[PDB]
Amino acid sequence: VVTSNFDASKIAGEWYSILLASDAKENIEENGSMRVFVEHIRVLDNSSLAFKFQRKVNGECTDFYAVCDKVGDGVYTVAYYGENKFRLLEVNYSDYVILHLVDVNGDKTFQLMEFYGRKPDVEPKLKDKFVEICQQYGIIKENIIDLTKIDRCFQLRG
Repeated sequence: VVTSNFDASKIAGEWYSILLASDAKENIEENGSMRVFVEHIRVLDNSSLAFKFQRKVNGECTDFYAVCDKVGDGVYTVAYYGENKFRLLEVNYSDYVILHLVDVNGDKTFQLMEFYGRKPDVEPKLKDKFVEICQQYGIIKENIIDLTKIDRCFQLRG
């Protein structure tokens, strides 16, 4: 695990969305804007990270792109359904990543925790590792979704 300062060439590549939590479960539910399934991360020449992910819109699996600009060591900013600012808490370039994001629209804000894996699934130990981390941020256990149990739009990948 790399808690402190990271690299980026080593976070690039293909990832799978595994767990997703939000103190506003409304955003990550079917039809939720933040119900994304990440695919690949590319580090651009300007140090920004180009994210490619799928979400199911109107019953159809969709492709989305977003460039996140570096604002801090391990921190980025993205415009998507508002202004987003997320921080990478833990990164094992080989296995997974867990990040914290906050979305803002005017005076309305909400929280989001994500767990990506180099593979489609991780061991049920990290699962709990994530639950704990959410517990301590205000994201109730009933607000944590396991994406492996639903359609993660794999056809679009590649």
